[PDB]
Amino acid sequence: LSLTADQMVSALLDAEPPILYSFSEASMMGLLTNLADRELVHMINWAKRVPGFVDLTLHDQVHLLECAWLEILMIGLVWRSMEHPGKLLFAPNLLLDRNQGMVEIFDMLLATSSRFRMMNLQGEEFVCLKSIILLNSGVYTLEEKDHIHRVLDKITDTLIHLMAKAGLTLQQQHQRLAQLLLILSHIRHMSNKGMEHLYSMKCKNVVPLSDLLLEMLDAH
Amino acid sequence: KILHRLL
Ligand SMILES: Oc1ccc(CNc2nc(Cl)nc3scc(-c4ccccc4)c23)cc1
Repeated sequence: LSLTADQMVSALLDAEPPILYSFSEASMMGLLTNLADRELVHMINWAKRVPGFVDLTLHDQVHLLECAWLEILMIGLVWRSMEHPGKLLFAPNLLLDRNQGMVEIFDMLLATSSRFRMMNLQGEEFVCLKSIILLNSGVYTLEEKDHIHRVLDKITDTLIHLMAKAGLTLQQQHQRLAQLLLILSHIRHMSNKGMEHLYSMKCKNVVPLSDLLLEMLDAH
Repeated sequence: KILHRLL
């Protein structure tokens, strides 16, 4: 809670995970689940560098990541797809259109990409939103909760700082803050649909699911 | 579990 907004933004920028490389339907979802497993390991490293997160107990860290992991994967996928209208950039070597899709989720992901592009979402705003997803999505499921809300308030201050620096009026700042946070409702929705699809894949025992992903499903 | 070991 001591960082400046600018130090907050630079801390989150430096913590960004790398972009990794990756057709039957058994084969495509093999690629997606294999990619998701590898991205999840890098996610853990990023989570440990989100300010405030290391202050939490290991069990609170586990709960928050178990709740938010697919939302975090999903907003990360939307963000790197933003400059590829109509397509999802799963990896630099896995750029997919909707006919290749799953389709219900694909369309929701494309709609979010389109919304981000219409708002001209900035990378500094994106890393704030990703950190909010991590701290918020499991907070509703006592000194520890107050710490998480104090950190969440700091990230809101940071988002507002960025829009002020960008020259937005107060009214525009508040409107854009609201537009950004409302998208998180849609990301929650997509993650719930993606989780339920991943449970169906687990049940039919065809797609190779890593131990790690399997326990993320168990947690849901 | 695994996530514990990874953090
Ligand atoms: O590395 C990444 C890999 C995949 C995603 C978005 N994942 C999906 N995207 C679409 Cl379009 N359809 C479906 S169906 C099932 C899933 C799914 C659910 C849980 C884990 C893996 C896949 C999924 C994001 C990052």
